Amino acid sequence: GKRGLAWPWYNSPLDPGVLNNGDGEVVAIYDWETYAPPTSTGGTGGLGFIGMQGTMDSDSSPVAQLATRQAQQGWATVFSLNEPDINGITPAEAASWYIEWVNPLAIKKALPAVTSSTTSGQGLSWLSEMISACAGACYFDYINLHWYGTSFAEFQAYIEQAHNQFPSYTIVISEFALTNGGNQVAFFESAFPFLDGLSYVLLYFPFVATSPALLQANDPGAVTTVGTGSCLYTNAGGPSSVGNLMY
Ligand SMILES: OC[C@H]1O[C@@H](O[C@@H]2[C@@H](O)[C@H](O[C@@H]3[C@@H](O)[C@H](O)O[C@H](CO)[C@H]3O)O[C@H](CO)[C@H]2O)[C@H](O)[C@@H](O)[C@@H]1O
Ligand SMILES: OC[C@H]1O[C@@H](O[C@@H]2[C@@H](O)[C@H](O)O[C@H](CO)[C@H]2O)[C@H](O)[C@@H](O)[C@@H]1O
Ligand SMILES: [Cl-]
Repeated sequence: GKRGLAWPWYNSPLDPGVLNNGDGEVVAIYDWETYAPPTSTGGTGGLGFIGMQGTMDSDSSPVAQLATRQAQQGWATVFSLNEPDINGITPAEAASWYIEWVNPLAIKKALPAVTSSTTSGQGLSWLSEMISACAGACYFDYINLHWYGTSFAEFQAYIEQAHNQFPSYTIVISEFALTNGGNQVAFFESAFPFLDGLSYVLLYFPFVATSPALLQANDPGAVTTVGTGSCLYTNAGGPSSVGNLMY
């Protein structure tokens, strides 16, 4: 029971309960925000919502309301900043903000989702720098990885590399897929049993729990970089070839 729906803001036309068949492989949903998932039903299809303060403060996710939203919605887990390593946030800045605003939530917490960049001061390098800046004063349960690349072998080596750099830590993968042009179905088919087998991986969320039509209209940048082959829904709102693996 490690799988989750990476559920975008534009997903009002779709029903998260489509990818929940009661077998209990799919357990979680997050929407990059602290507001409840926008859905066709207005519910989360029996999945546990994970609030996310994905920027330091926004109109959609006001950090002044993070603690009140958490208490009001009953989250068991919270995610923090989305890809600060490429969004202009220094490790020291992230550590200070995380201690002020995320530390106080007395639930399960993940450090910010970092990219798979190999550039010094991005990706896992940035993450190490933030753990240094934290100076033992950050409270967290999880490190949170994104990965986009061209093969299962590369993905497997990256997760192994993160584990070798952070051997004590538990990992959440809040976004992952191949870049455009690969065989997304074969990748996820290999990745799900690999991740299900790792004791130090708690949750994974394929990019992305939407349809090709919604991804094209609302996130043309993701279509450029990933394509529409990892969408868990068809335009008809049913499970795609990738969605079918989630069950
Ligand atoms: O109508 C659905 C929902 O819309 C919310 O406002 C949204 C923002 O949440 C959205 O924010 C995007 C992030 O979720 C994503 O990670 O990054 C992108 C790109 O930077 C953001 O745009 O932006 C849209 C587009 O303007 C807004 O309409 C409301 O806050 C919410 O109450 C409402 O249910
Ligand atoms: O994220 C690690 C653990 O955080 C816990 O809450 C912390 C409190 O126990 C501690 O006393 O204070 C800090 C600062 O507010 C809290 O973050 C959670 O209760 C645990 O579930 C979590 O594993
Ligand atoms: Cl990563």
